[PDB]
Amino acid sequence: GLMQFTLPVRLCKEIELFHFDIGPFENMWPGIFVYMVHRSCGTSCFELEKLCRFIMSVKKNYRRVPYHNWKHAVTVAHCMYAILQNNHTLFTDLERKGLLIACLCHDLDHRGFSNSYLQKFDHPLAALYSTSTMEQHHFSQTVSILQLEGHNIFSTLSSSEYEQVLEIIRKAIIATDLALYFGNRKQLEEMYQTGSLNLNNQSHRDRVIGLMMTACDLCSVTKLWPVTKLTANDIYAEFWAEGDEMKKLGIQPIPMMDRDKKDEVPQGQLGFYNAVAIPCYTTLTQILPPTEPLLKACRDNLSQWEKVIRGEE
Ligand SMILES: O=C(Nc1ccn2nc(-c3ccccc3)nc2c1)c1cc(Cl)nc(NC2CC2)c1
Ligand SMILES: [Mg+2]
Ligand SMILES: [Zn+2]
Repeated sequence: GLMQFTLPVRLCKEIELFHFDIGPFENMWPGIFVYMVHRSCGTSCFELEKLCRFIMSVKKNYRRVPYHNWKHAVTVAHCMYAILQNNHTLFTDLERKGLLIACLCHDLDHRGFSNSYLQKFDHPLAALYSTSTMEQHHFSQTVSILQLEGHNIFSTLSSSEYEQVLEIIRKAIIATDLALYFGNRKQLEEMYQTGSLNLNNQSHRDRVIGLMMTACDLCSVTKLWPVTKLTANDIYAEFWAEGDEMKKLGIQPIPMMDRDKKDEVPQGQLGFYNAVAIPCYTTLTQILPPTEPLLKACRDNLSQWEKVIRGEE
């Protein structure tokens, strides 16, 4: 009860910033997550013993893939932590509990392959879940781990509070399906601009949490340039492996996933910043002004990719 997690001074200060990098010491990531839960939620939100057992079972159920791994889980949870800490009064007690857990769990048991690849491969998960294939799997893995003995971090919640938090987690994880992001953001844009956005409307909160989930999930593009640049290598290592597997099925992959088209990566990153990233952090900044640093960092990185094209690096 009186046992606080504390970080070294540089981490204690920089963990509060949006652009924080959790570092290469894997053994410190559990403690970093617990630190964030304790400051974001409270030392009373979760039984430390159950939380620690939950975190380590979640770690175990992330795979050794180049990008969609345990480091991505904690990175996305830290971005959520930064959003929640900069928007103290906007979120309920259940939302703060659910969302850090949702982020830690959002890519559970990811194989490094897109929903498209599972569908073209005819993977069993594609017959079980026709849309948002991997995201419904991630939620399924989350419920499975929550039901392991001594793993129920929500056991002190009432029957209906428990159902509400698992519903927050489900919607939050489904929302990380980038196919659903485009329509979610357009609706939020219209709602904010016609002035109809209402944070007491549950369907409206859902949409806003969805966009936060997209923002945290994409947060590699909101880091300092050396982090963003080196993370891109991991992202494309997965894409190119999927491109290879598409070629094994007798299907020319999209250029994004073709390792023969590495030269077109800088222009491909521009498209992504302009079509996905900037629009995402812009609408997020309109709804939640204190998330402006994410939009600023994203714009800085767009400018760095422009410099790559111009041969200035
Ligand atoms: O970089 C990312 N996305 C993109 C999107 C479109 N294109 N198009 C190209 C391209 C087009 C022509 C020639 C060469 C390359 N490259 C990309 C990269 C990215 C970043 C983060 Cl942070 N997350 C995710 N997440 C999803 C994986 C689930 C994805
Ligand atoms: Mg995912
Ligand atoms: Zn993710």
